[PDB]
Amino acid sequence: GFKQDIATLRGDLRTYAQDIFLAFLNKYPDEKRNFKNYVGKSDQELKSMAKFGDHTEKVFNLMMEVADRATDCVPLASDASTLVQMKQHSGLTTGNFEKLFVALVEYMRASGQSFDSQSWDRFGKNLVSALSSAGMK
Amino acid sequence: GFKQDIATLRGDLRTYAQDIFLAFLNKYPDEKRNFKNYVGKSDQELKSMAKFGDHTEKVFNLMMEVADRATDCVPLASDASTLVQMKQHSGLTTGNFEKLFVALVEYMRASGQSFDSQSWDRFGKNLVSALSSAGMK
Ligand code: HEM
Ligand code: HEM
Repeated sequence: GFKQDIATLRGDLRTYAQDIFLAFLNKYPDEKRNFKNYVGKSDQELKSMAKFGDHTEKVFNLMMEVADRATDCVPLASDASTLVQMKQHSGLTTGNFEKLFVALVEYMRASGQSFDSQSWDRFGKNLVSALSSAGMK
Repeated sequence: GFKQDIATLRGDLRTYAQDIFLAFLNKYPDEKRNFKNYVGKSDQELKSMAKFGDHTEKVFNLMMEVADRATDCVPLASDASTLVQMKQHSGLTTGNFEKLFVALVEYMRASGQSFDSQSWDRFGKNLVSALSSAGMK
C-alpha cells in the first residue's frame, strides 16, 4: 500500500526521482519552461548534470516527507503551505502539480511493480486541493 | 533530535552518505578489506566511481529507514534480521557495525551543526545488540 510504496521509493530514491521527473518532463514538454537549464537535453544528458540528480532527489525527498505525514492520503495543510511559500515555487499554479502527479501515477502503472497507484492518485488530487487552500492559484 | 536528524540527512543524503562512509574508511583503513574495489583511491577518486556513490547512497537510504522505524533509538527486529540475512553482509560481524557508528557519531560531533550525536551513539549500540540477537557473530 501507500506506506510500503514510500519505503520502496526511498530505498532507491535517486533512481525513482530521476525516472519519474523525466517521465513528467517528457509527457508535458511545456513544463520545461520552469527548468531552463534542462532545455535542449535528452534524458541521458540530463542525468550527466550533477545538479539534475541532486536537486531531483531533494524534490522527491520532500515529496516523501509530505506523503509520510499525510493521513489517508490527505497532506497536512502546513506541508501544502510550505510548497506554496517556497521561493522556488513562486508563480507556479496548481496545474503544474496536477500534471506531475498524473505522470507519477502513469509511471507507477507502467512499471510492472506493485505500487498502490490508486492511493498515489488520491494523494495527488488531495495535494492539489490543499495547495489551493494554502493560497496557490 | 533524532527524528529531525533523519530529515537533515535525507535532505542531502548522497553527500552525507559518501562523507560519513569516507570518514569510516579513513578512520578504520583495515575495514576496506570488505570493499576491495575501493582500495588505492583518494576520496575524490571514490566520489567519481559510480558504484561507490550508488551503493553508498542505497546503504544510507536503508539506514535512514531503519532509524525512522526505531523506537527510542532501538531498531525493529525485522530490520536487524534483514541486515544480518542479506547476502552482501555474509561473514560480517558486529564489530564492523560498531566502527561504522563510531565514525558516524564522530562526523556529527565535528560537523558544527546541531545533530543529536548522543541519540546516534545509542542507535549504533542498540543496532549492534539487535544484530547479535538476530544471529550475527
Ligand atoms: C510535491 C511536489 C513538489 C515538491 C516536493 C517540490 C520540491 C522542491 C524542492 C525541494 C526544491 C529545491 C531543490 C534544490 O534546489 O535542491 C524545488 C525547486 C523547484 N521546484 Fe519544486 N517541488 C514540487 C513540484 C514542483 C512542480 C510541479 C514544479 C513545476 C512544474 C516545480 C518547480 C520548481 C522549480 C522551478 C524549482 C527551482 C529550480 C530547480 O530546482 O530546478 N516544483 N522543488
Ligand atoms: C546499518 C548499517 C548498514 C546498512 C543499512 C547497510 C546496507 C547495505 C545495502 C543496502 C547494501 C547494498 C548496496 C548496493 O549494492 O546497492 C549493502 C552492501 C554491502 N554492505 Fe552494508 N550496510 C550496513 C553496514 C555495513 C557494514 C558495517 C559493512 C562492513 C564494514 C557492510 C558491508 C557491505 C558489503 C561488503 C556490501 C556489498 C558491497 C555493496 O553492494 O555495496 N555493510 N549494505
